[PDB]
Amino acid sequence: GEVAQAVKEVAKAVKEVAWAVKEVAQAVKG
Amino acid sequence: GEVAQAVKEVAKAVKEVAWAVKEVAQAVKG
Amino acid sequence: GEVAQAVKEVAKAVKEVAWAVKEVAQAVKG
Amino acid sequence: GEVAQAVKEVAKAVKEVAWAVKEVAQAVKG
Amino acid sequence: GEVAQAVKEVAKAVKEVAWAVKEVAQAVKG
Amino acid sequence: GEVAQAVKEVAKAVKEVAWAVKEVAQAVKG
Repeated sequence: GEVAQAVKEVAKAVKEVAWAVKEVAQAVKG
Repeated sequence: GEVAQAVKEVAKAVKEVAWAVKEVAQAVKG
Repeated sequence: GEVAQAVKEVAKAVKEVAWAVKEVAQAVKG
Repeated sequence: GEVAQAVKEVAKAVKEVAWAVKEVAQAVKG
Repeated sequence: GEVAQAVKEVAKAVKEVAWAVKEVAQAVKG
Repeated sequence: GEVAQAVKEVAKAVKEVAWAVKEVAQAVKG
């Protein structure tokens, strides 16, 4: 359980990277 | 099982990063 | 415990990637 | 075994990110 | 212990990605 | 052991991402 919860924290952080990359794409378009 | 399922959630989030990066490439080309 | 703590260190490093990507977006906009 | 196989799926997804970043580099150069 | 040490190697590699992204930001600004 | 070896494969792939990001920085400079 404790290991699985820490791994889920990694998944959440990776999703934050994906959103930041989408921000870059929008800045390039603009 | 519980840990393996959480690791698979990380793999899915990483694929979302890959798609966001492809969106940057398309914005550069456009 | 020790494995979970190492995984949390990965999560923190991933958040640092997200902030660096945000800096790229601001540089492109500027 | 099952945890190791899930971790290998993460490794493959990370390689797909690397290729997408290479596409950005080619788009910038072009 | 062996698994925790390998996870710490991932954290170090992620920090190397963060620095490479900062180099992109500097190149854009320059 | 088997889990640790799979985690080391992830670290190697993350380093490949860092190198690809450096390629982007060089393309921007050029």
